Amino acid sequence: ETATSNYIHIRIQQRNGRKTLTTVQGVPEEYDLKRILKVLKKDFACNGNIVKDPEMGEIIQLQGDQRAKVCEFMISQLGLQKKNIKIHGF
Amino acid sequence: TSHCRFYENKYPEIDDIVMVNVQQIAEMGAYVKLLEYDNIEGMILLSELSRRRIRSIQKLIRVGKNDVAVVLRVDKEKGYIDLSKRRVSSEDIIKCEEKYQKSKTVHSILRYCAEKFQIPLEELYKTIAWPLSRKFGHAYEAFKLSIIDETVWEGIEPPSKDVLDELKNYISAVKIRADVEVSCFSYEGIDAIKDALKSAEDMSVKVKLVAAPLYVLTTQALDKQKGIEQLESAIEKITEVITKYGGVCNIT
Amino acid sequence: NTKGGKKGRRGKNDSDGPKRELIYKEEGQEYAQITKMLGNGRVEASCFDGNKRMAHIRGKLRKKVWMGQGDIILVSLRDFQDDQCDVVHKYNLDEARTLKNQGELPENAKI
Amino acid sequence: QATINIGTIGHVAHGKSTVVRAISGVQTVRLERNITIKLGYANAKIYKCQEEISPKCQRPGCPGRYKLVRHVSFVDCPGHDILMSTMLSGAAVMDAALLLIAGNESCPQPQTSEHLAAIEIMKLKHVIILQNKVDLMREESALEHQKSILKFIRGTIADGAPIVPISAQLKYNIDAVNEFIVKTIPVPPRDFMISPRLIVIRSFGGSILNGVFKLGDEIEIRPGIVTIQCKPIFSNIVSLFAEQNDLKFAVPGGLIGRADRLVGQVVGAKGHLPNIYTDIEINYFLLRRLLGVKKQAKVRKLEPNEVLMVNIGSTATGARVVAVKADMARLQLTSPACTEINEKIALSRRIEKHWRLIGWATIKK
RNA sequence: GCGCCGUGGCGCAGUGGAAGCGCGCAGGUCUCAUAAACCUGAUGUCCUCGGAUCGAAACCGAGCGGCGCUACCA
Ligand SMILES: [Mg+2]
Repeated sequence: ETATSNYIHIRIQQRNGRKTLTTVQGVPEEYDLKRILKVLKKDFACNGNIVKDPEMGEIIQLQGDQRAKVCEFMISQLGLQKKNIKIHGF
Repeated sequence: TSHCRFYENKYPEIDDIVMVNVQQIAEMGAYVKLLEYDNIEGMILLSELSRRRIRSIQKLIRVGKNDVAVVLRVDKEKGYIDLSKRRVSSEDIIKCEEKYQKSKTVHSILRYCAEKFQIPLEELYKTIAWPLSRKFGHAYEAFKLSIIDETVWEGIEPPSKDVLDELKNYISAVKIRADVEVSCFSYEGIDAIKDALKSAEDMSVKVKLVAAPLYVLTTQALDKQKGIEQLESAIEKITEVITKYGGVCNIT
Repeated sequence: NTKGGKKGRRGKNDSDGPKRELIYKEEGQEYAQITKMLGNGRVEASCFDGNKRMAHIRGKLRKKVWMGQGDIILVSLRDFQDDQCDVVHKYNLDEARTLKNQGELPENAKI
Repeated sequence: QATINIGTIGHVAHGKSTVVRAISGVQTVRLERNITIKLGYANAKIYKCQEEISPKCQRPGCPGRYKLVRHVSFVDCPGHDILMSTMLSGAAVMDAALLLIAGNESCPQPQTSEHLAAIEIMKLKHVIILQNKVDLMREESALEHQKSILKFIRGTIADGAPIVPISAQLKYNIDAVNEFIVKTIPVPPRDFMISPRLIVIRSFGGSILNGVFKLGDEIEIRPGIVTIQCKPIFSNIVSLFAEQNDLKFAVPGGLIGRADRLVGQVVGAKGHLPNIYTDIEINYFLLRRLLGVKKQAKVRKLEPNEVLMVNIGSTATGARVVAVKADMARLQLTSPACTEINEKIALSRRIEKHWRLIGWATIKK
């Protein structure tokens, strides 16, 4: 048995200019990370960067203010659920 | 006033690994207090503070915080310390940290006694920490040895036995985990297990019930390594004593 | 200061005040929350009525008043067309709150 | 040791477990955020004021230590539309029951019915209906419900199945319930001489039905553990316990004693003659409706190569239909069934994701 | 009940004197402006309560919550 709802944290990270960054915390480690990053890069105008945390956690970077759009994209391309998302900041 | 150096001799040696608590930044670097050797002031000249150019000074070094360091220039006459942070090799760092920790622990030991009775601190230092160091190298090692088997305290006498007793108490029952997984599914299996436990627990510790097949006992340790010898005995009992019952038991 | 100080902002002068009178509804003109701020002067803005619409910036505010996401806005709907509509007046946050309190706009969206 | 096995069937949250708590005191532990999930268990002593629950008459009238009539046991089922498969299972141990309807909710509620007809189907004919939550209703409401009840209890087999309204929350009127259950749920004779046979529904546990076990007998469990085959497990009765008190022997009525593995297994005399079938001959009948859910859609006749839950004894097994005649179908099973006698069974189908009781019959060898 | 996390906010780690890292919010500084880049934070002593010992969040207990073991213990 596996938990259906895990806390995925889409945070506000301050990027160059008045612009921001979609940073994802608490990523499910089941699918290939690099592949997902590549997919994300392809779909938007973003660059994918992964910051590694020991034992559990990987910070996934996507340059820009999308949030909802990103979530929609994730929903469209299988690998991540609908309920797992949380917007953090404002 | 409380003072006196961490090690045996008054003055630091060349290429000695230290840990430095940052006081204030000036021009050369910082007038730091060396926490591996007394509290004598020295400096890290702006060239050997970091391996690479890091621009920021108050994030990689930080005022109030400790830094892994090495002593470069020493002048055995009055008191100067030319110091480095860069010359400390990869790894090595861990060792230095450990040493620092040991030193801190040693320091912690030597103040309670003073508090209890005043009397000159230098004398106290002489009669507790130095002879052992001279014999071996570091006081923490000596302490460890004592803990393992009490013989280093017999060498040089403490001011009173009370202090020694207190130290012993501080050092001291230590809980060691012992898990038993009995392969039983029968109705009268639990009872059998209990019976087995009662023949092994007696004559010397704290048995906790988690499940019918799983039983978790905590064994007491008086001198830290005394708990391993009891565990071994218990294990032996499982293989030798529990044979008349015919209950299959497994150890994790 | 307006946005970013600049050498090239002192040749403008803005006059409206924070303590300005709030504008009410008209005929062929109603209130919208902004769905998503689009490009090239276009903007996707869901009306408080119950129609999706496509909103468009018409002059005036094109450089003077900058806008963001999820804002209460006066939209004069096209009388001849319907799908394309135009933004007339941006409402302040305080202003929006006051409107909400009044109950002039339907209570469905948050500031 | 307890004489008899009384079941407490009924819809969900009508308070079945709560009524068990006003009668015995015992809770089923709970499940603590949900509700009863395993069959709950509890016992009690019934004495009577000639001149009760504890050897004490000085509660009403006066002192003369009430005379002990018997010690009974209950089986708290759950109530949830889906725990159907266990409650079925549980009935196999019952010697009678008590239908807890809720006084403040629409009388024939899905599970209430599902249960009721299960009862009239398996054979549990010694029934007492009970109107529970009357402590939260209008003195009119509880009588009109008594009407709908007195009217349901008509065409059906339920002549004078009395209906004793209670308050399981404030333990009110329970003593007239004890008088009902002291009249109508009589304690069946059981020839001991018979083959020692018993059903299992927990293990960390089960009920005897025919025969009697004694401390230190040699015993086996069927079908037992599997390999794919299924072999019997032998052991010696290390001990016998009812409630918290130990006994040297054990006889029908009551429950006796890892996770609950040998669930749906049975225990008999070592060196005894019982079939461990893989394929079985059921004779059978259907309901005309699917009484249970919260919709009454009419029962489709059995098509072969269909998967159906065969509830036999305490066990709950799944199986596929190889033969479809008038009232004799032949079934192929995943997990073997030890058929101790001739027997009763209960047959279900996955109607809309959740399984549903649809018909019954008799095992045949 | 056991084990770790017990915060100065989240998320990561370390045990006997030294306010531990990454992010976030709150605020500053630098630049005409924002971001990066920088510092300072907030319940003052790192679960609740007190003690042995000057002390400490760390040593010890009674008392709570999340999961790593249990399976409902008549
Ligand atoms: Mg001007």
